[PDB]
Amino acid sequence: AVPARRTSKAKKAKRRTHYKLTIKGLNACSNCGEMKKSHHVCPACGHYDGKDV
Amino acid sequence: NPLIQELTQEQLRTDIPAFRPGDTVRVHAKVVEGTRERIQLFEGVVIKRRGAGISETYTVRKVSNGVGVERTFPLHTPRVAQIEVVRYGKVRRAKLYYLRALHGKAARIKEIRR
Amino acid sequence: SYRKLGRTSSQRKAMLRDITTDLIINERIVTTEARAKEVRSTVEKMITLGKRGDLHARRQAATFVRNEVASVREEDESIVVESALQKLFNDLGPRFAERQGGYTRILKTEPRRGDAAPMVVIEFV
Amino acid sequence: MIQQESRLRVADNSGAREILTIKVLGGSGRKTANIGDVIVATVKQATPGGVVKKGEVVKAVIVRTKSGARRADGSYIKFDENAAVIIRDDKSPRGTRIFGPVARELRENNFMKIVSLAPEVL
Amino acid sequence: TKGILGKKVGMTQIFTESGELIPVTVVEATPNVVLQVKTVETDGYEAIQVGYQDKREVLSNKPAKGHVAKANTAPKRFIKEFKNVELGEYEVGKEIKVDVFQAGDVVDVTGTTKGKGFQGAIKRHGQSRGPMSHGSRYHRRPGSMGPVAPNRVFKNKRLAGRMGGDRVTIQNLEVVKVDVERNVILIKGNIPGAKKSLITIKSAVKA
RNA sequence: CUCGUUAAGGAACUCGGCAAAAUGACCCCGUAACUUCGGGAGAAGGGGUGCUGACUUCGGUCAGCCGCAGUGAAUAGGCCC
RNA sequence: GUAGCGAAAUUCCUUGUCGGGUAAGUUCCGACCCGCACGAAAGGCGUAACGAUUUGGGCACUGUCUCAACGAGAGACUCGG
RNA sequence: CACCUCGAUGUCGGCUCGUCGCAUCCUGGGGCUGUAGUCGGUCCCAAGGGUUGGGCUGUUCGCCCAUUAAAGCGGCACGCGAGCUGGGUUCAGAACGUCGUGAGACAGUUCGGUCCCUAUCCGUCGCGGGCGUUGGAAAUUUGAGAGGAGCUGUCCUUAGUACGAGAGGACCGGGAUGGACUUACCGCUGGUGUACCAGUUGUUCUGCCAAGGGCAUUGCUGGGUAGCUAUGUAGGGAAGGGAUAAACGCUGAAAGCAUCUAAGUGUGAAGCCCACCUCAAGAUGAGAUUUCCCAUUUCUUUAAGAAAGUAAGACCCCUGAGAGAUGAUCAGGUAGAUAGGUUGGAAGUGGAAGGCUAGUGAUAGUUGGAGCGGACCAAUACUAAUCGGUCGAGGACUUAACC
Ligand SMILES: [K+]
Ligand SMILES: [K+]
Ligand SMILES: [K+]
Ligand SMILES: [K+]
Ligand SMILES: [K+]
Ligand SMILES: [Mg+2]
Ligand SMILES: [Mg+2]
Ligand SMILES: [Mg+2]
Ligand SMILES: [Mg+2]
Ligand SMILES: [Mg+2]
Ligand SMILES: [Mg+2]
Ligand SMILES: [Mg+2]
Ligand SMILES: [Mg+2]
Ligand SMILES: [Mg+2]
Ligand SMILES: [Mg+2]
Ligand SMILES: [Mg+2]
Ligand SMILES: [Mg+2]
Ligand SMILES: [Mg+2]
Ligand SMILES: [Mg+2]
Ligand SMILES: [Mg+2]
Ligand SMILES: [Mg+2]
Ligand SMILES: [Mg+2]
Ligand SMILES: [Mg+2]
Ligand SMILES: [Mg+2]
Ligand SMILES: [Mg+2]
Ligand SMILES: [Mg+2]
Ligand SMILES: [Mg+2]
Ligand SMILES: [Mg+2]
Ligand SMILES: [Mg+2]
Ligand SMILES: [Mg+2]
Ligand SMILES: [Mg+2]
Ligand SMILES: [Mg+2]
Ligand SMILES: [Mg+2]
Ligand SMILES: [Zn+2]
Repeated sequence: AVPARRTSKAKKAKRRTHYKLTIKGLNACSNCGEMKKSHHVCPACGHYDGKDV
Repeated sequence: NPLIQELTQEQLRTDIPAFRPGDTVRVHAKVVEGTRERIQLFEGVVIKRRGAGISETYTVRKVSNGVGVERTFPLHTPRVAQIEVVRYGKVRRAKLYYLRALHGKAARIKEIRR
Repeated sequence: SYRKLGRTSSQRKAMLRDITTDLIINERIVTTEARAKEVRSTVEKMITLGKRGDLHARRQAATFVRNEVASVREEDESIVVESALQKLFNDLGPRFAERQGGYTRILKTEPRRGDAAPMVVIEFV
Repeated sequence: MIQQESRLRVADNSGAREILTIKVLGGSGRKTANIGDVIVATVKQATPGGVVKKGEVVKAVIVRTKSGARRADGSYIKFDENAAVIIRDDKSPRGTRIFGPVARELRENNFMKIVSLAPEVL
Repeated sequence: TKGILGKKVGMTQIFTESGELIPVTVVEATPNVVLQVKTVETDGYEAIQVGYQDKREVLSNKPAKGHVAKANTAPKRFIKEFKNVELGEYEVGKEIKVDVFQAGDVVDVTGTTKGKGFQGAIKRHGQSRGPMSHGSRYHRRPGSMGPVAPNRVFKNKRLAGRMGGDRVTIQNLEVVKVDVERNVILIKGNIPGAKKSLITIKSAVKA
């Protein structure tokens, strides 16, 4: 079907509320201190649970 | 399921022989009228056993008067007093559902003596 | 239940066989999440056969493995050509004779660029 | 699971040989029948020198079915054909001799003459 | 009245003083515990709060341990109230064994149904499929939404959505056997719920 | 949407058997009314088909074996009034 | 307006009447002929074979349907472009 | 009548979904009867639910068959084509009859003939996030209010009693069992079961035999686990109240009588409010109870002040299913059986490979209800749930017994 009416800037921006993305799981690596996703290998040092990989 | 087996162990039954599909068996099936209780012998070949423990059922096929009949019983009933195996037929199957389409000389099971 | 991986039955079977063979060869592999979570059980059920060692198990594993070439552990010229089957039954069963399971571990890694595919490293031991 | 336009064999000597269910009796929207359920039917094939003949509309009783019957004790009967017996307004039959076997479920529904005339009652 | 609450186990197939089968559902009723007693003069109504399944303390929390500590028991998982019962018979800390029931008595059974997910109107409400041949392009759909004149759709027009998760009673069932050694009830017939799901057993309201 | 199975029933669906299903190869037997005597006709309807040894005078044949099933899968008429 | 055909690809009245087929048949087949408004090279009557022709009946076959159920795959769905 | 619609108006019937009215088809109540009883006729009340399947026709209707307790009448754009069909509608072709000098037409008929749209808003069905509910949190809950369900036959008994000359044949009451409809569920019957098992054809591959892999609709065929499931299983609409409709009144006066009414009072329906089930405190009117954390630091200020670390607790993240479109819900995160694997089993398949014996060989038998074994069960920390982080209170004022 067809819109029949242009939406407003307001109604756009009110749809766009939950379109935002979140980034999560960041903690610090106990070895190098730089931040890594939890449960993920530190891409810099490669260590995970204190073991090189 | 462990609890299930523990509960149903007492109503399980032990007069049963270790019969199979393919083998001919007579069932001493007792029927109840409320005023009388009559045993009648239903003989037939076993097309299937299926189930586990107390959910085990088996079917028995017969050809009375040109009409193929097929009678399922639970294995562990008090209303089946005896299950007499009378031939040990040989088949390469467990479910003999091909017997429903056949009649007579083709529906014959090859006895083993064992 | 079990996963499907966007492939048909035959296609996923072939992909699992290829990945497991490659994994037995390389002792370490990069994959995605789901592929790894299935290849886990797969390779472990193959190494069970490796530990059992009988010819029955040998054939149950040849049913699955692709007959790739794991390594030319040569001594003189070209003699010792070794297949993945031979590797499974003469390097890895003897390796995990003592473990009661747990022949792999999974390590989550950087997501892939072109897809945001979550990537994973499987490794023996 | 016997329905309208469902064809049946005849299990008596009334004269009919094949039957077609017009309707099932009992209630308003009963779309299904089994043993002990009365039927209204035609006669699509009759014995030549028979009382009941081609085209006749007549009541009937289902006596054996593939989709068979069930007992309280889990014992189930099934058959390799769907057959019926022609009756009058009374539960008595038109013919005199029933063929093949018959289910026990009819004794509760008071088709006792058919149960008696049948050779084997399972 | 009375009642307990317990855990669904599964289905069985049982013979009852005769060859007559009875299909059966198994309810494991590890002895429920009274936790609180509510009255009109403090709470607005007569009732009794009950717990069934022990948690691990790491899974529980402080304000729940504090609520259990009066009865002097362990952190319970499922907690429910029973209404329209005698309060002089029941006390805090009382354990409600399965002996409370008698095999044969009539009973009512509440449970939360198996989640079927986002389902269509046909499976969710028994609506009929359209024809599948004769040029039909209308197969699995719910039909018209209503007339034209309202310029709107009336409510309780039945459509696709989540099937399952609802709370459902089954009335006029019957208790087949009790095992207090095992803390088990056998109930004639099917009852709502997945396995390892909570059930509330109560004496019948109708009876 | 494109496919695959289905209890019992079996066109009760429907404008209407639409669509799908079923038949489908080869060998042999057998084949109506009607007919412009050419046809109808691959009418219809049936049966057989795998493997292993003997046997032919090289295709028939006999015996045995296995399977629910032998053009074992794919490809091949639904028919009649 | 002859032969011949006739409720017809033609008949309104008309679901004509009768018979057959069906449990039930405004359709169909066969006869009747009050041919509203057949008719002889705008050809009439008949006709084997032929027809992705139109129509009706039957057997087999089946998810067409009773009354839906399950599975597979593409899309839909979440993420990235 | 031509007021709206010709810069679109889609035309009948059927299908899916229904909703409403009552001038009620059945069930329910009652009065009158030319109501003996059974059947009934008629009228008043009553719209809670139900109100069939087929043959013919494109058909609505209608006829017929056969049932039904009953086979209601109408409206909702003769309900519903951005939901379906497109049989019927003279779109274009062709033909019969008839008309026309004719091109063509129907006062008629016949065969065939493209039904476009990714849903913006409201609306509806479901699921979330945020905030609020005046300190923060975890649970259980009253329930305003809403919805759902509401049906009914047959048989037995009372009793061959009452009725009636007979024939035939009961109210009231108590039981039995069904129909359709519906809630749930899979232990039974069966279905499906595309990472289970076995058989089997062709070709090709693992060098060859043997054993196996691939492709051929999952190659085909025979079974079948979990899960999903109906045709299968269990249950349901039970009794009962309160007030009433129509009707029946009791007492009773206006009107010395009479009278159901005017006051007073009572029987009284499948209907109404309850009772049965479900949702429900966003019920901003935001409720109630139990339990837990506590009343810290600085700065600004008499500020219901600001930030800045925390308690109770929750979340992120991860393993997952009893859940599930994604969110969510639920179970768990080494204070461990959450999943995988391993070991045991179970179902299911049905007698593995390698051997050996027999046999001309096909093949059979034995080792051995073997071997295989997805999701089912129980154990087992071997692997993975590491490390960790984020958010989140310190509680205003007035008046009431000291409140
Ligand atoms: K409006
Ligand atoms: K005529
Ligand atoms: K004419
Ligand atoms: K217009
Ligand atoms: K519309
Ligand atoms: Mg394939
Ligand atoms: Mg389609
Ligand atoms: Mg079928
Ligand atoms: Mg029809
Ligand atoms: Mg076709
Ligand atoms: Mg073939
Ligand atoms: Mg005619
Ligand atoms: Mg002339
Ligand atoms: Mg002419
Ligand atoms: Mg001329
Ligand atoms: Mg001509
Ligand atoms: Mg416009
Ligand atoms: Mg009225
Ligand atoms: Mg119809
Ligand atoms: Mg017909
Ligand atoms: Mg309309
Ligand atoms: Mg048309
Ligand atoms: Mg034209
Ligand atoms: Mg002219
Ligand atoms: Mg055409
Ligand atoms: Mg749409
Ligand atoms: Mg259901
Ligand atoms: Mg089941
Ligand atoms: Mg099961
Ligand atoms: Mg070979
Ligand atoms: Mg290839
Ligand atoms: Mg190829
Ligand atoms: Mg009253
Ligand atoms: Zn690091």
